[PDB]
Amino acid sequence: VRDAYIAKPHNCVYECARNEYCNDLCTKNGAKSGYCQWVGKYGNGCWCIELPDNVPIRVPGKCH
Repeated sequence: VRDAYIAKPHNCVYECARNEYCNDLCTKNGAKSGYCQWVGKYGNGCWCIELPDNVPIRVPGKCH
């Protein structure tokens, strides 16, 4: 498992303003929990704790 921003195609974060939305989306994908986290290089995205290894995460690069 890993703590990271969960990703949607192609290498994009799930935009957010509310922590509960991210907790819902993260735990629905098998993570322990999650919250909304600002990142300059990406803005606000959902950050998941204990996300399963097989779930795609944001890595450096361009969202497209």
